[PDB]
Amino acid sequence: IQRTPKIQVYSRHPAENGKSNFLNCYVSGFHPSDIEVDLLKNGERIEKVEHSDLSFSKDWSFYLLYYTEFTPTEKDEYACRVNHVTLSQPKIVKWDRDM
Amino acid sequence: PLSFHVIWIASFYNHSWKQNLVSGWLSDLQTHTWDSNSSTIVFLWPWSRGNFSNEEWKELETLFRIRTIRSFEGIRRYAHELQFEYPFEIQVTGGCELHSGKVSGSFLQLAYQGSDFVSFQNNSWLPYPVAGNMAKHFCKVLNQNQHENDITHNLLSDTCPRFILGLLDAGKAHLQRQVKPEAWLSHGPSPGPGHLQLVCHVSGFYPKPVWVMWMRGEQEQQGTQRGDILPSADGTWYLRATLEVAAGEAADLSCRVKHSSLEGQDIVLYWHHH
Ligand SMILES: CCCCCCCCCCCCC/C=C/[C@@H](O)[C@H](CO[C@@H]1O[C@H](CO)[C@H](O)[C@H](OS(=O)(=O)O)[C@H]1O)NC(=O)CCCCCCCCCCCCCCCCC
Ligand SMILES: *[C@@H]1O[C@H](CO)[C@@H](O[C@@H]2O[C@H](CO)[C@@H](O)[C@H](O)[C@H]2NC(C)=O)[C@H](O)[C@H]1NC(C)=O
Ligand SMILES: *[C@@H]1O[C@H](CO)[C@@H](O[C@@H]2O[C@H](CO)[C@@H](O)[C@H](O)[C@H]2NC(C)=O)[C@H](O)[C@H]1NC(C)=O
Ligand SMILES: *[C@H]1O[C@H](CO[C@@H]2O[C@@H](C)[C@@H](O)[C@@H](O)[C@@H]2O)[C@@H](O)[C@H](O)[C@H]1NC(C)=O
Repeated sequence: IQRTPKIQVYSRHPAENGKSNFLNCYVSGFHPSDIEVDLLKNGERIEKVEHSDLSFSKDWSFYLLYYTEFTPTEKDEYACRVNHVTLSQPKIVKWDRDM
Repeated sequence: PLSFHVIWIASFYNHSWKQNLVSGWLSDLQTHTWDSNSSTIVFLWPWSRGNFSNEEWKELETLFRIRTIRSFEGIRRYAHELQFEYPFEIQVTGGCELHSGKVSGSFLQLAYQGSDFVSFQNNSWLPYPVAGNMAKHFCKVLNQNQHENDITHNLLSDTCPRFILGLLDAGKAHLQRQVKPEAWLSHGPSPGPGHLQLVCHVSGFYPKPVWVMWMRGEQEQQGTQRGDILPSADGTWYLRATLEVAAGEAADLSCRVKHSSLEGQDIVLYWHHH
């Protein structure tokens, strides 16, 4: 079987312009394990991004947490970009503090 | 439902391309990795050693040293007759469970291409009925070595029970800790003309059990929708609880959070429309 990834983006703390936070992208429910995940700042790849060791759920589907420190600003846009074989184009989910 | 399990993720992409990962997990929490470069078990926490001696760990390192390579190599060589087609993936999870402070069961299951394929039960490998003939063939090959199946059985029914009890005891201060959440309110995507979505974020709690509801005074708002409990890098959890409402009925709404760590003082936040 093949399973398409679910992608969820969130901050660790309430957004506050100019104060340091953590941006998270949780990618779950996918198969096979091969996946490309990037955090973006203004559409552009963020360089030092950490991730958990690959694991899988009881249904055999895989999951990963990607995260980095970041400082929310009025102007700056943050997002998670995912490519997987189940997707025809890379999926981008934006961080929005009020959505 | 407290369990410990070792996972194997083996990916076979090409003729000459492949990856093999082994790790240990106390439910959601990683406690171990296998380091193939150094051929050793990496303890992620000081208490990951459980109550096992250095000598028992060496022996277990040898077992994983030999078994990881023989299993990887074995699947690559049997792939042709088993009709495993590139690219493919094999997953294994093995371990034991606890119900009410007593080891309730041990398990060992293998998946091919994300689906149940074979399992080890009662000292032999058994095919998953819908996996078809290739699963029966795979078990025919795995059941040809009683010696090796007895080692496997000893590890599931003697080593693992002993280990998990020792691991939960040694890790007791980490696993019995209480961390208080913080919460905040925001808007969510609008359901349509004249309506809003209200969102209560609950972040940084441990352990996992939590209660969150939108309220009008003492009246629980049954339209409250809980999202998935999502992890953070520091080991705590995050949850969103949403509520859809007509614009004119957003007044007097609040979010109430109850957690084990709060010592009876619930977090209460009020939605401000002024
Ligand atoms: C990082 C982890 C540290 C955790 C420490 C805590 C210890 C607590 C005990 C946890 C038990 C975990 C579950 C154990 C499952 C075992 O069945 C299982 C052993 O299966 C292997 O099957 C092979 C044949 O199919 C061979 O018989 C091999 O033996 S050998 O002589 O050829 O090397 C045999 O090892 N695993 C372990 O013992 C732990 C190491 C696991 C490494 C990944 C392999 C998982 C098994 C996959 C199935 C085997 C595919 C074989 C292909 C055909 C080859 C003929
Ligand atoms: C697990 O395997 C055991 C061992 O072969 C089975 O127990 C034997 O069953 C036969 C026939 O029912 C009895 O005559 C023997 O006395 C049993 N052996 C022992 C050691 O008691 C058992 O049936 C299997 N269980 C399952 C559910 O798979
Ligand atoms: C680690 O702890 C386990 C769990 O207590 C120990 O195993 C128990 O030992 C008692 C008496 O010493 C036995 O009567 C129980 O039957 C054991 N329970 C289980 C689940 O096997 C174990 O001895 C400790 N050390 C090691 C090396 O495992
Ligand atoms: C086999 O594949 C190799 C690795 O490919 C890259 O990584 C894997 C995990 C996939 O994500 C794949 O899409 C990537 O391109 C290649 O380097 C190699 O050329 C391939 N060789 C053969 C035999 O086709």
